[PDB]
Amino acid sequence: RRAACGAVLLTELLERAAFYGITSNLVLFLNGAPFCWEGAQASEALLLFMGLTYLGSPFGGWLADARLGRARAILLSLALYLLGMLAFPLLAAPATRAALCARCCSPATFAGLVLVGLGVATVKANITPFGADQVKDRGPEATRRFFNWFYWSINLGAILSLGGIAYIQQNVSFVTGYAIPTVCVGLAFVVFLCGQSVFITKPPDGSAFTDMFKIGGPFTEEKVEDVKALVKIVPVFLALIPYWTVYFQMQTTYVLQSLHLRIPEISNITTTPHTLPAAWLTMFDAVLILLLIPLKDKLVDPILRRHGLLPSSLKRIAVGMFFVMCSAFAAGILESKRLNLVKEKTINQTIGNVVYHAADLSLWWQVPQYLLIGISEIFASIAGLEFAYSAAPKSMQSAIMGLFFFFSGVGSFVGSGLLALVSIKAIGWMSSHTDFGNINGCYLNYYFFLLAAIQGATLLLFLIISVKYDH
Amino acid sequence: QVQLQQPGTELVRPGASVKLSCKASGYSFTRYWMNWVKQRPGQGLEWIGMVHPSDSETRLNQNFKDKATLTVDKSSSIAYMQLSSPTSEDSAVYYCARWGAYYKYDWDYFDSWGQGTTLTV
Amino acid sequence: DIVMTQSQKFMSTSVGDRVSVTCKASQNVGTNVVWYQQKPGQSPKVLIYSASYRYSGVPDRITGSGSGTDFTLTISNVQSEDLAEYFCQQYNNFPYTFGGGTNLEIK
Repeated sequence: RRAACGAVLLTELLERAAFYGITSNLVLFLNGAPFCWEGAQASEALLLFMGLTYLGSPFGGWLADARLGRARAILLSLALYLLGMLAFPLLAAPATRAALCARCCSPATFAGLVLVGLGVATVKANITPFGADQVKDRGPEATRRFFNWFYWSINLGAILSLGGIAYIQQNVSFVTGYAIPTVCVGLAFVVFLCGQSVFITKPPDGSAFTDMFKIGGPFTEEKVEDVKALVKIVPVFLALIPYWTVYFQMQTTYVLQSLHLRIPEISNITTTPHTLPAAWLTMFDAVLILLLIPLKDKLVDPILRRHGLLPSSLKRIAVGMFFVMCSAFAAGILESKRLNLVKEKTINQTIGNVVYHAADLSLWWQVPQYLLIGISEIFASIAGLEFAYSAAPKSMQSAIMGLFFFFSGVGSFVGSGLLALVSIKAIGWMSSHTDFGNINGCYLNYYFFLLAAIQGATLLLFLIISVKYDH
Repeated sequence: QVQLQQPGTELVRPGASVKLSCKASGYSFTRYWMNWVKQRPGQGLEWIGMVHPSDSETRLNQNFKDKATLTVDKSSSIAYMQLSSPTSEDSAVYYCARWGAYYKYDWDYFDSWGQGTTLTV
Repeated sequence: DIVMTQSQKFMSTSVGDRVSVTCKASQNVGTNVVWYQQKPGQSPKVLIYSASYRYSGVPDRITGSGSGTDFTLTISNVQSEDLAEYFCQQYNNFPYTFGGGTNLEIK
């Protein structure tokens, strides 16, 4: 059906818009007055919120696969999402802040962050297998097409969020900049409630985990084959962890390098009365993916299916890993050229309210290093979801998807730890980032080459593991 | 030892062309932005253009467009600023400030200034 | 064009007293304000960058504070040397705009 497959895409779009409207300007929301949070306290709060969104995903999937069902768990998680989102407009508005109020407004904002984190975790764990279930009966090709358009909806929600919500948050107001994500969560909940009349709902199977927890025999063939498939999908999820570290380090270091390239400032919208948000620099990957997914689904996918190339999702993940390694190499080359450039010519450009010291190198020189990563998310990301759905046992698809997102979060935190590791004085690749705040003295080229080497090793290991998985 | 030598009095006639000079010495000339500031006798400072003496990329002030023209002679390590047709309100003390900010150093202040050339018309 | 208003043109202070010159930016400049000290018949000398820091050689009595719209340069141990016009410059947006200038009138 197209009504259910449109309702799922729309509610995922709204959920992603709300999530990116929260994360994009959360640190600066707490740092700025009247919250007056410390320099690292807001970053710690954001890190805790993201870690919650990643850690609650397997439990959010277990809740939908054992107790509530996939359809009802998304409704409950969106209700919790909206309840936790309501704190941010309430806190930002000074008329309603008195009711709510590691700082003066710590409890209300931390309760909101916890609720939004749990809501994001459960929605992410449950809505993509629930979305796939609508066209599951039409074959694996229909599931792949739905995952293409699901990632397109995710990235369109990211585009709308980081473009409008972030701009309104920074240059208009934080009351009407944070009210729109709450309205987005409300609209997602309303859309899901309306589409419940057309959704295909699989009843929960509470005992399905119990057998998996326990291990002719005492158990049926299906309940032991579920464990046999889980113990085969766990190594593949583990092998994707370094890919997650590399990719989540791209998502940060590419923005860091963007800020230190000559961003073409707009004299109309981003002129002196307003500011250029730093989320617009994170928006480039989603901008490219918006144009790449329709090309993949309408042109690349039919050709690859006609000629039979890359039928398995693991091979697609492998080619995505290769493309993200190529993106790391291109970023390293561009950063070497940039660090050569910023020795005799450094310009000042203001992003938000921070005066970064860029080189005389156009920001669009990140197009070759972003297009490649975009292609990576065309292959490595979307197919990952497919492998998290196709290879999951029929009774614990939400749990396996939540575990896939939890391992994505484990990779993200391992990448944060690796960035902190290369920041030590012993290595010093990114050590000169806190004294002055610019990567002009930081060896980000060496870090990008390290990410490329890590991704090459990960691609080799993943080729081995994918060959073993398909025998 | 960063010295931005300035000539001093620059008496001229209205409608002429004025080329204030600033000899930058004691430092690598072609790595820091050389800005020009104008202080009227009874007003505050007015930042009027910057030039990077490596590409001569002049980021002029909009109020001082078509008035000021920032040039650089890299051979003699001098920064010139030319006023075209200076009227009676162009008489002021023009400082040639440096801008202390470059590779790895986010200092972001005017650092070393010139003695200021007192343009009188 | 951030009109960087220093509403108090003249501050009268005494030796050993404390004077806090103020500077209200037109927009949210951020920690992007430099305080200069133009002594009589001299070019301005950078006193405090980033609105809270201290240039090398500042006698540490001249502290800086503020962020966003409002900034403040406080001298808590005014000597006879601090007889100068204090200029509040923003480098957050182009063109760079200075304050109207505040000069200490030591009495």
